[PDB]
Amino acid sequence: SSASFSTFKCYGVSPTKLNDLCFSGVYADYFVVKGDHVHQIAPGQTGVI
Amino acid sequence: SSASFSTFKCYGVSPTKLNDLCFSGVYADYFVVKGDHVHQIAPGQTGVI
Ligand SMILES: CCCCC/C=C\C/C=C\CCCCCCCC(=O)O
Repeated sequence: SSASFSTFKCYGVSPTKLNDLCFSGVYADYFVVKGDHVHQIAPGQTGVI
Repeated sequence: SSASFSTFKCYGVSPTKLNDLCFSGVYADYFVVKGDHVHQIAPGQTGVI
């Protein structure tokens, strides 16, 4: 596809193990920000967003 | 030089001790990727590269 991810980061699970796991529930939240506000989307951060 | 490094990150080594160390063997791998693929060159990652 044409996604071309620049940032991909996970907590509580390691990326090399996702192919061997089963989940009981998954949710997906989606929105649009600007480039300087991307680092703000993380647990334990501060700022306007 | 004209390298102008943008990513310099080391594992199993502190940058401030590189001048006081002696090594039994050193290998160097080199190649070309694109800008959004640079973060994939690290242990324990996923992606196409
Ligand atoms: C002149 C400073 C005097 C006060 C210093 C001490 C307290 C305040 C410290 C930090 C202020 C951070 C600014 C807001 C940053 C938001 C996050 C971001 O934008 O990503």
